[PDB]
Amino acid sequence: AVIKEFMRFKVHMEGSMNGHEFEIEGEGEGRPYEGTQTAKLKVTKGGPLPFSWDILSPQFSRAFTKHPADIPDYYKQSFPEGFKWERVMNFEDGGAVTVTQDTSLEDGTLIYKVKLRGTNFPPDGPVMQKKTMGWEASTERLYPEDGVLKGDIKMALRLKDGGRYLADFKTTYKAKKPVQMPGAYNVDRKLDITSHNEDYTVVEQYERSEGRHSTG
Repeated sequence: AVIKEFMRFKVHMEGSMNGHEFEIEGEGEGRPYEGTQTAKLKVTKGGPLPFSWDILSPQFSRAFTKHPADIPDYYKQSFPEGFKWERVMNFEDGGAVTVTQDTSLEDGTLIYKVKLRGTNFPPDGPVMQKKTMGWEASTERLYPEDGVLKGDIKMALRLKDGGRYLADFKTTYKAKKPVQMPGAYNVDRKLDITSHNEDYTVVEQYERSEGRHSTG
């Protein structure tokens, strides 16, 4: 009831990558039951970023995933209070990122607060040299544990040279009130940068995601 067929969000991120501090502010919109959303982000401090935007893009919205009727939606049920999440991203070349997020609702608008710390990225690696070209489509394997939902993703960034750059994502999602827990299930997702200015200080992105049962 609280999550309408069309919803907007506002987001603020404070982060650091290999010690370079930055801030991002943005706004987004989408269709939570259709699984689609777009966001427009601006770098407000530390721009232009000396690293790939692709590290940031998965940190900007779990209310917007399409679910079949028989899978309870952990995220939508958590409103109006909302949910938190905490993530580690471990990259194949030793780069590591921790992210924490709070999702709440104010005056009918979703409010996202993100903190990000990335370290140990090789100075000549694809992240610090901006050689990545977006994420491959992915499948997050979600499972319940003790009132929280945990997710694992094998993620891959495309490289400008045609190669790939792999990461493991581990996330815990925590509703702020009791909800009906789903069984373990999968979320298929595609995230794309759809526009940007020359130095990626203004960036638009789009995500489509849909939950489904595992086939085994």
